[PDB]
Amino acid sequence: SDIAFLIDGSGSIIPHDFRRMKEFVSTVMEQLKKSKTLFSLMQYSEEFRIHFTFKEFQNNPNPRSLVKPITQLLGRTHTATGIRKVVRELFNITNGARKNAFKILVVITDGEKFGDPLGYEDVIPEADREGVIRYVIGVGDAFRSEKSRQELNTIASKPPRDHVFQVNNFEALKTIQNQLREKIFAIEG
Amino acid sequence: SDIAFLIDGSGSIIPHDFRRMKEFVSTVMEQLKKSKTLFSLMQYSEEFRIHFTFKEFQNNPNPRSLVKPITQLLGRTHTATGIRKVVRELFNITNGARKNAFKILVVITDGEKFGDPLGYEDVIPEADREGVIRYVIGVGDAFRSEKSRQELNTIASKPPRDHVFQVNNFEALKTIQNQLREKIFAIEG
Repeated sequence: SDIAFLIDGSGSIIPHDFRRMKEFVSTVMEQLKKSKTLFSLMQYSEEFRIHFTFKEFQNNPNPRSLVKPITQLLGRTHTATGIRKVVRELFNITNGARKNAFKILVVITDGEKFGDPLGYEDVIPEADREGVIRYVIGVGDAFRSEKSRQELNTIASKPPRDHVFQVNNFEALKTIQNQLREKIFAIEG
Repeated sequence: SDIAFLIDGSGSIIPHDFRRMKEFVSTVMEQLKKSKTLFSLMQYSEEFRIHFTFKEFQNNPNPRSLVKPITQLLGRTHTATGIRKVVRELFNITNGARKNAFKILVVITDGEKFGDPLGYEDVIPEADREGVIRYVIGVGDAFRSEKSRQELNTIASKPPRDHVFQVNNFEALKTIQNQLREKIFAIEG
């Protein structure tokens, strides 16, 4: 499986919480490790950081060492342009993406889209055609309404039930850690 | 007619050349002002400006007035975003835009679209939908290739040779007033 992450780095995430998010990531890529997996990382705000590629991952397969030096971007929440990039750059053959492989994307964000030139309507479709599986994690009191959560469903594969996870704070991501790990295995064996 | 102008305030355009452009815009409005005709102007860069809407123009239908106060923006070139913005906003109902009227857009540019999230694919489609006619003026050296010309052939309506004007510099826009003007009359009487 070609597995890629998209981490929210906007300015509303505090330095200690930005730090817990990074540990979650490192821990999970370990649990999901298998002799044929590849991981990829990208954080977004208004800027867009490609930390490691699938082909670079297989150059230094160290979840933890690779995740360690990552510093926060601090901008605004442009989630669609991010999704755009995951799809057009990371699942690109030149960046080591494998042809007969699965494509799973885990999206973690502590907020609603804002001041993004693109709409989810401009990106999802490209996402489905390329056959990408999206899981969504909505952290904080942002996705607190029968409304903002309505963003999570829009981002995520269907049925919405199985692809969305929302947790009250960054320190609680540990709770959904286990149930995620598994959904991701039923796609292969 | 719902006639609207998309002008390029790229800091690639020297003030006077930007003055001439501004000058050019006023004359065509005056030369084309029928009775039931309405006008709107926006200046686009990395930033975008709603200089005035149809709704306004009919309660001060004076080209020399409105055009006069415009201030250049200098950022980079986001054409596509600009396009999407015309169709989505200028051409909206609360903006003077009348439903039973012809929609006509005149774009003026200095170079190729640089650092823009959206593509023409992102926006061309939705432009045909509500049926906006597009006529593009391209200025100078920037568009003297077989590849730049392409970008011009793209923002136009079909056929492209009757929707495209590839002028040589700001002075030289005075050369196409008749044409641009006569093309826009023929489709109303």
